[PDB]
Amino acid sequence: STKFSDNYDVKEELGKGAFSVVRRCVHKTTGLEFAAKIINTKKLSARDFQKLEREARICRKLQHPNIVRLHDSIQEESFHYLVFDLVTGGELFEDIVAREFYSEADASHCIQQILESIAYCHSNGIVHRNLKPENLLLASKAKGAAVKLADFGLAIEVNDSEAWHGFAGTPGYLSPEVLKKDPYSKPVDIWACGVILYILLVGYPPFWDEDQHRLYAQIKAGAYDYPSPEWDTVTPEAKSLIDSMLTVNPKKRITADQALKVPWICNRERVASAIHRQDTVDCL
Amino acid sequence: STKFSDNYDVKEELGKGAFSVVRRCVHKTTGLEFAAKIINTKKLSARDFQKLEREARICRKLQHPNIVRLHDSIQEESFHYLVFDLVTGGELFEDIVAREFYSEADASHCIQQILESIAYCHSNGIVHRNLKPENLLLASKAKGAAVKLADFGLAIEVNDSEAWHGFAGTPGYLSPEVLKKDPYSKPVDIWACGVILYILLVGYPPFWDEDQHRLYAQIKAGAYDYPSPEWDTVTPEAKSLIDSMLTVNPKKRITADQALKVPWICNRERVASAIHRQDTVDCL
Ligand SMILES: [Mg+2]
Ligand SMILES: [Mg+2]
Repeated sequence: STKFSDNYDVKEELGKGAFSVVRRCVHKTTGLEFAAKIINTKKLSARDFQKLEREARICRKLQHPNIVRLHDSIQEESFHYLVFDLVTGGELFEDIVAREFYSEADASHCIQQILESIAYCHSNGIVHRNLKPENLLLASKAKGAAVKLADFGLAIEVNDSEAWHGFAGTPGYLSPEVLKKDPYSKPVDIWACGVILYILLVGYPPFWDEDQHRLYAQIKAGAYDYPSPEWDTVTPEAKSLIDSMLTVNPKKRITADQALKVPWICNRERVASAIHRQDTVDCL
Repeated sequence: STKFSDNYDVKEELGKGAFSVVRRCVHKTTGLEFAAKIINTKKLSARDFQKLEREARICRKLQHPNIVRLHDSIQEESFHYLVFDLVTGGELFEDIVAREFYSEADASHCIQQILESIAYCHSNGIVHRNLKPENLLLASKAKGAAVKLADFGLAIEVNDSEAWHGFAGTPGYLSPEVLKKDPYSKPVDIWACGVILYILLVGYPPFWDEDQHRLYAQIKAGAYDYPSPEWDTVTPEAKSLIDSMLTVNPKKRITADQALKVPWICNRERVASAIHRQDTVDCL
């Protein structure tokens, strides 16, 4: 109602879009920090509003450390306030660009988190449909910070069967079944995970062509390779996992639950994560 | 029947030949654009008609982004209408002339597409027999536009063996086996690909003589070289690939499938094709 200005202190602007700005805020009585997406609702089109309602509704259900969580959704006179987790680490996209590419150890940890977020969504009947590095946010700048899934604006709710949910997504990450206009479901997100994993390891995507007819033909055929020298020193296990995700027939494609059990993901190299002294916590 | 004028709006003339004109057209109910080759069929000779039937039949089977595709073939009273992909980028011939020659990076991308079109034809039992820059069309003027194979007027359907299919093709691109009048097959097109690749890199052909007896002797012997200074700075990999294609014995000549796996073709220099932000598509 006026439940936002009464309850939160607004701080500095974090970002802006069409019809909205995101500002950091602090809840007054508890001191917890959040990011408030502040939307001018009198200037939203009927479709824009439909998309906001769907995204808030889907987002409110999803509570996992690797999802940017929605904590409150508040309608004031002319503005709507969506109070999300605060993330300060920037997009995974920007981090890949800055680092050029990830070691196998880092890529494995990164895609593990991405797959855990996707497994959690799928177990709750949500298919994201637009997974890409721009939609994955690092919780903070500290190494090991959670990678968190964002932007559920294209997400759909699914049951246990495939359906034609429409042509939507981002071209370099689109799955063959969406490009063929076949009914589809959860596996579309695993194909995008495969694209991301390939990008993590070498810093460029498996499917790239300035002619979109060629690009979509290549995706539909599952036509990609592992060029020298950059792939030369990458393990067969990493490539095999990518192949399992970039499997053209979605019925034969690995699921997120299955991928999380693959040795390359869960065979723990633990010299730098052996036992360590830990401080006591005492909140009594 | 009258299925063309009822279904398409004809626009401006794109080109003309003997017995035909090509005009851009727009399909009325979908709005898609095409190039219609409009042929006066009452003025075609029996052989001309045989060639039209063969070319339409072969062309209708071939669906690949790097082939100028035939979408419909419609007989009206006195005119036949072949509704093809619209290409606005002109012949590869004209683009080579305008640019003089291609960088190794550009030549590699260009011949990759040409080889992909040829590999697709060969896998479908079609040998083009007349591959040359005049028969390769750029889909549009934008850089990276698909290079598309055209003019299947001399194409043949082959099984897994060699046969004598006759003496036909274009002199500077003819293979040694056709000039020797040996049985031949798919490899003839790879020899022409080699001629084209040499032309792409330096802007002139490997075999040129105003005396045709000399020209054909030189081709049959595989007699060409890499003159200074223009070849001086071209990599050994580019030359080795050309040598593999310009291999006189067709049984030892590289195939299109094999050439597409050569590092010079698929070792991706990807600084300018690393990850990039991509827009969402939403057609819902
Ligand atoms: Mg985004
Ligand atoms: Mg021609």
